[PDB]
Amino acid sequence: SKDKVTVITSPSTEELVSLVNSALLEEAMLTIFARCKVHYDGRAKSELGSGDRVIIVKPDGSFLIHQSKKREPVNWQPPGSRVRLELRENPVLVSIRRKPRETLEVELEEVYMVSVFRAEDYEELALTGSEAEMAELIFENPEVIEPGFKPLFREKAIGTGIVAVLGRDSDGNIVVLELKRRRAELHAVRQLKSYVEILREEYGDKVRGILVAPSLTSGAKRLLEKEGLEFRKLEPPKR
Amino acid sequence: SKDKVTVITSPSTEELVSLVNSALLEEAMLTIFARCKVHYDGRAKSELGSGDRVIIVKPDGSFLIHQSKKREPVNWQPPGSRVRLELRENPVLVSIRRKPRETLEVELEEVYMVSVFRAEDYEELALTGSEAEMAELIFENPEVIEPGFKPLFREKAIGTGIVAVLGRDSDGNIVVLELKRRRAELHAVRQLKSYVEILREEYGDKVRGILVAPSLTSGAKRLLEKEGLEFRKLEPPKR
DNA sequence: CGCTACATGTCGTCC
DNA sequence: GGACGACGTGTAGCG
Ligand SMILES: [Mg+2]
Ligand SMILES: [Mg+2]
Repeated sequence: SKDKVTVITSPSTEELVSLVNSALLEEAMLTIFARCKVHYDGRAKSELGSGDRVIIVKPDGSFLIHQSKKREPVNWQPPGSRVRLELRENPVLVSIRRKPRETLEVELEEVYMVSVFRAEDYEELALTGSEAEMAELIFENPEVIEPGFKPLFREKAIGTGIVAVLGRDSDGNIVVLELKRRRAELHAVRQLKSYVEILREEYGDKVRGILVAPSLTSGAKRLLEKEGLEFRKLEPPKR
Repeated sequence: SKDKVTVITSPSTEELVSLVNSALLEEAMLTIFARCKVHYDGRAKSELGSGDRVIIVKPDGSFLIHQSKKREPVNWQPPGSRVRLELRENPVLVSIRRKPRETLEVELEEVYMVSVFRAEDYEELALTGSEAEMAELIFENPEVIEPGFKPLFREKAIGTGIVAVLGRDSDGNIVVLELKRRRAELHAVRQLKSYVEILREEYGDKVRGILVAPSLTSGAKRLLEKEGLEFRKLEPPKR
């Protein structure tokens, strides 16, 4: 219980209980390979029949159950959940959330492996190429939109909704920008169109809105044009 | 190598290589506990400094790096990535993706554990309480909306966008339904408003929009009412 | 394929 | 905690 890893293949019940309870107490990552059934009831409800999966319980209460395919866990519980090991006909991992109230139950039919990983990580992800950096680029360099553009507000609450960037053009009109870091879609335009209408109701048909994205879908283009909105091609920047 | 699980702690390089290789060849699950750095370049770009993480490679190319917090992996590749282990100053897990071009590099500074899990699973998640089931309820029992409501289409592409349920009321108006399995937000009302307008272009004032959800956010109700759109409380059914 | 919209979305960020 | 919208979103499902 100093070693980063403690692992037992084909553990007995006592061994399982010992390692599971150590993981929670030491606040380390618990990892288990097991044949299991999963029961979930919560926001939604689901059953998963008997099969082999990887189970992870993070010290912050995150609970993940992974099949041999996809990116997503087949079942999970978010940070803050409370997990208890519980003995029955078979051992059962039980994770509870109260807000909203959700129960995840993992019945462990055969545990092939259980492990405790006392992980030491002080580092945080450093990410670039986001929408937030698109905004920064525009405020530092407003001409990537158009000559004379004057960015004024970032994330301005208008009446209903929140606008990515609000500014004025060389004609003095109010300008709404809707930024997308990737190819913009129908819902991008609906967002932009929604902000613009609300603002037009105040400042007149004067108000411009501009979709700022590396590209558009066919449908985005269509709706953008039918509503008299504009498109400025812009790539999300990378430090 | 007929055991369901193979585990090596503090492996040698050749031990590391052997198990990774075997994992990929056997369509097994690879799990690694390691101190590592992560370099990602793709749709966006990111850097993660030295820290302990759980690393998972699924047979379908899904690649997950997990820290001891949250529910999301800090770095990943989705199914379809091709992974390989390169011997550099340290071993490096690579994982290239095509369309779009993405590379994920995991530098293994110290591998505390490597494991091969030959997982056997034929079962698919059975979930209830979804939006699809709201839809099915509404076709089985249209009076949950209102009497004389006749549903016609589900997931119907109109010109721009795809409508959840489309039908008529007993007064001969066209009805758009927008469904949400959870509390409805501004996004939903924007969808609904958008569909109603497009439909009004063909059929004129004879279109009704209805938001169907268990409840609304403040802004949603604000926008709903402003636009003369309706609301019917409905909870997603659980079998 | 490209487009669209759901999701037990999750997560940040303001209030 | 509710509201609001981003995310390297993932993922289905249909043209
Ligand atoms: Mg926005
Ligand atoms: Mg919809």
